[PDB]
Amino acid sequence: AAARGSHMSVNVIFGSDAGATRAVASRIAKRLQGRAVDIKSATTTDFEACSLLILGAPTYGFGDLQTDWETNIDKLTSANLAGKKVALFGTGDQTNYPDSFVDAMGLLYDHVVERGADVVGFTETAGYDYTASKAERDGRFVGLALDEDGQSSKTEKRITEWISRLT
Amino acid sequence: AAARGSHMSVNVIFGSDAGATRAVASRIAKRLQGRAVDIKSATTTDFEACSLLILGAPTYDLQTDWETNIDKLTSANLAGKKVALFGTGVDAMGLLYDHVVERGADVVGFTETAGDYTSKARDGRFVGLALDEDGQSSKTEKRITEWISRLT
Ligand SMILES: Cc1cc2nc3c(=O)[nH]c(=O)nc-3n(C[C@H](O)[C@H](O)[C@H](O)COP(=O)(O)O)c2cc1C
Ligand SMILES: Cc1cc2nc3c(=O)[nH]c(=O)nc-3n(C[C@H](O)[C@H](O)[C@H](O)COP(=O)(O)O)c2cc1C
Repeated sequence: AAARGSHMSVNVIFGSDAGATRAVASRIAKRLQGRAVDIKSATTTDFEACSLLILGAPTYGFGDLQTDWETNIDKLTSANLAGKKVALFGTGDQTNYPDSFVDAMGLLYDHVVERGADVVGFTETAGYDYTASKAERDGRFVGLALDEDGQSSKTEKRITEWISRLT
Repeated sequence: AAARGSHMSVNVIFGSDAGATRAVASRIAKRLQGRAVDIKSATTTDFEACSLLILGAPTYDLQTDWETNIDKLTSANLAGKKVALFGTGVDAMGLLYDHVVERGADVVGFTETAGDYTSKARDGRFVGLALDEDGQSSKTEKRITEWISRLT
């Protein structure tokens, strides 16, 4: 008999190569009493069997999704998300990639919207120095944008204010 | 935020006409820290989002609610999943047993035939917890305790 993993019906599905997005996912999962699930081992049940789904991904390659998200994208595109509450967060580097800042979060946004999800947790782009971002929609990010490389001093406040808006 | 419903990853999906299987499924769920879900309102998520799935059914043949909603079973991925069965009463437990082994499930929780009948539920033993709330009601608490010990 294995535990469900958390008390609340919140699944935080993440990808990570160097551990930065993985640690942020655990921080989000703790405050929402949810499960942190790596997209490498995630199933479509992890996408479907939750009242609040949160997807997080860093941007790698050439403005692409993290490789595990790219490979396992079928688990998302085959998941029933119509009318389901979904939030997103992205890790990025606006100093070294100002023209592809947290683009992976924008790519996740197009996927969940394609599956009919109701996305919440839009944030503002005010305190960011970047030229282009696929996560930007009319002066707003489609989710929580974090920069653990050149702006990690603001991550705690950004997560704190973002979390309280998802409940 | 919505609670998942239980601490342990155990889903007890049952059918009931007169409330006997419903009280048993609720008791089994409380002992195993699981959720009890009626097949009438169960979803495919209820069948797949658990490490231990438990199916209960009365015999009337398979209870009509299970038959009408049997697609929730046949359309769920149970390959390699731990599934146990209980039956109130012959037994529709065997008809449900044939459904889950088709889906590639790993059935656990077999019981012995100790303690009067002439039963589709194999190889000299029961495919699950056989219960009789019409004459052996007081013993049910014991057979559940032994059944839970075999699952934990
Ligand atoms: C090869 C490479 C390409 C990157 N491309 C981008 C990019 O296009 N946009 C961005 O915002 N960050 C980009 N980054 C920064 C990472 O997304 C950032 O460091 C992130 O926090 C890494 O998360 P992880 O440690 O969980 O893998 C890139 C990093 C590397 C190494
Ligand atoms: C019309 C009818 C037929 C039944 N047929 C069987 C049967 O074939 N085998 C059996 O073990 N019990 C049989 N029973 C007993 C019920 O399965 C038993 O009372 C059960 O606990 C009822 O569950 P429920 O109250 O949740 O509907 C039958 C009961 C009725 C009323």
